[PDB]
Amino acid sequence: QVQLVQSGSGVKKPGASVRVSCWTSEDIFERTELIHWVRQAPGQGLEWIGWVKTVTGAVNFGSPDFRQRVSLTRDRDLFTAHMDIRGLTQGDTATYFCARQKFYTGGQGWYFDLWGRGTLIVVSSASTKGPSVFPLAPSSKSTSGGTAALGCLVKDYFPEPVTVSWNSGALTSGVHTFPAVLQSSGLYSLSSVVTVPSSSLGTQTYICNVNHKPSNTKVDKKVEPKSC
Amino acid sequence: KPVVSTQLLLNGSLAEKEIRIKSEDISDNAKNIIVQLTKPVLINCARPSNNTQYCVVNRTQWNDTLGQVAIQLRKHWNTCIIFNEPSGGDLEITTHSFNCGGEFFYCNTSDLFNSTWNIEGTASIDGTESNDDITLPCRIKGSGAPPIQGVIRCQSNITGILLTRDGGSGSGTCETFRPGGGDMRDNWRS
Amino acid sequence: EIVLTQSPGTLSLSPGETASLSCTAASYGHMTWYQKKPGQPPKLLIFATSKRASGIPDRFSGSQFGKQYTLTITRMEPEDFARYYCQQLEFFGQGTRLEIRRTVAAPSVFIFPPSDEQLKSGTASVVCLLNNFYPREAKVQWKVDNALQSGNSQESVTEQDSKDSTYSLSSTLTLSKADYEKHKVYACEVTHQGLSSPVTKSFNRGEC
Ligand SMILES: *[C@@H]1O[C@H](CO)[C@@H](O)[C@H](O)[C@H]1NC(C)=O
Ligand SMILES: *[C@@H]1O[C@H](CO)[C@@H](O)[C@H](O)[C@H]1NC(C)=O
Ligand SMILES: *[C@@H]1O[C@H](CO)[C@@H](O)[C@H](O)[C@H]1NC(C)=O
Repeated sequence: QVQLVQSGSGVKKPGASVRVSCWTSEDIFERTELIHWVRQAPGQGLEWIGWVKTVTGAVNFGSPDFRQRVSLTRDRDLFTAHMDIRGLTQGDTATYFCARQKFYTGGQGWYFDLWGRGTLIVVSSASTKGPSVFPLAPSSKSTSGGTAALGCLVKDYFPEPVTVSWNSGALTSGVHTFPAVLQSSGLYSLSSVVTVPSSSLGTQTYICNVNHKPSNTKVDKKVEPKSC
Repeated sequence: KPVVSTQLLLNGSLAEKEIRIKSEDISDNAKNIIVQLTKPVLINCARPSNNTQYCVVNRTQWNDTLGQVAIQLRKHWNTCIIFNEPSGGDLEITTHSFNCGGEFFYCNTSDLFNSTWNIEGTASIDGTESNDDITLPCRIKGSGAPPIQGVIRCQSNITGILLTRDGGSGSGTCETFRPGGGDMRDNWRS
Repeated sequence: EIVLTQSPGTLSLSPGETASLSCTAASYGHMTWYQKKPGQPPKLLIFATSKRASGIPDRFSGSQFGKQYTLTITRMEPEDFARYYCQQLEFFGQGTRLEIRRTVAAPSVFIFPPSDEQLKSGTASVVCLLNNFYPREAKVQWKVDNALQSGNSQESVTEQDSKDSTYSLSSTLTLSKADYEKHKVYACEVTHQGLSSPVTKSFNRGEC
């Protein structure tokens, strides 16, 4: 279908600035009265940042803070909106969306039919670092009711994301890869577990496959029961 | 692509007995707020020499005008009303952009829109030291055009104002207004 | 101030049954509705208050009563389970989430002592796995020599499973290597609706 095309994601130092762009097809930009910018912090709602008019370049904002630190511009020739944020802070770590308002008569409300895929901006002080991958082996050592649980703890990596799969993909069932969590260090951490028939170990091997492209860090890690 | 949008409307129709606030939806901050004055404020612009242009507007008549406008806005939002210069935009909505005896003038309007009218009519925060009518600095637009050895003079009546109203929440107890705008197709019905 | 209050925050149904979300506005104003799945942008559902966006099934429906604007989804199909948002001009509601309703199922619990080689580096992580439970609300307390810890645990939850409609949770107690050695017994106590009394899984250092 029809897309609003959005500029790429970044990982920015606190205090630094950032431009997110949004462009589209002439036929579409012509039918467009306003381009709105909407953000979504993680585990949060949609927050309205502001708008720019395509015809006059007029603007408006959802908050004084925004009006101070955010600039909305357009190039009618390139059918393009730009959003510029300055003096970034952790409170700005969010996914930013551009979104479209067709020309409308007052009193219809605000409706946004087209939306960009959304740009993730991460504001953090930490440098790029590869995860260390520790194995959670068959626990007590077994068991909880004729079934064992095992997995990998992917610890201390930045920035997101990492992918984790099992047996190079053949094991998809019973897998649970959890949401990453953000430690106080500034680094992320992630668990992936899998529950398997406890009498299948010794008969089958369980290798977690971890990939972290920002570090070019790829690691296959075998999980086996305790030596004792 | 002609941009029909402005800050001040000149030499247009006047409302009959009081100011009129018009909008396709007043609650919609994205829709234009048009002000139709009832008694017009005169604005005289001129160019004495090279690199010297400005406009003059009586300060008192203007400020008294702004007040009467802030009361009409208060019929929709009963609080302190603020005017302020726009946070961004192209020339047409960032300045008073007009034709003066041929030339293209553009003057900034920062002193036309810088005030706060509190809940009681009493308005502006400081008692004013300046007694003189208001001076808007202008510039001309090229275009490399050969020099004009005349005194340029033009006389227009200010008829109305075009406004967008701030949105969001952290803004305080006030509704703030700026001379922004979108295009003005579909504006003349009454 | 509040202009929009969206409710409920979570609504549990089976496919087939009909869902209605509501959005109560402080001021009359045409209400807009969106669908939203993670990693996807919002999908426009309804605008004006009753108008249906292009290419949007007949089962979505925008109503109004007084200042209460509602969205109704009449014959729930599997794809409709997602978060929904209302928007009145520049303001968005806090969003309702549609979840699949199943029977209560208690978690199975597993505890994992830290890695041999993780311990070498100087840090220890104890993980606790709450598996395949419903409803979603579940509580994990750490205890060490029976002293209820705090500020050490990080917590994370899967989304609702494709097929059994359950949830799983992972809690990670992190301690400096030297802290770890001091105490003997490590346990995580789990409370859930499906457990009549709270469950504990323990282990101690050295023992396998
Ligand atoms: C305002 O007065 C001027 C004086 O020259 C006049 O030209 C103009 O027509 C008047 N405004 C209107 C609305 O006619
Ligand atoms: C005004 O000054 C001279 C007059 O000869 C003219 O050539 C020059 O371009 C003007 N200055 C400008 C446009 O800044
Ligand atoms: C404009 O200001 C002047 C100050 O010179 C004042 O005399 C006059 O009253 C004002 N204009 C009117 C009469 O509205």
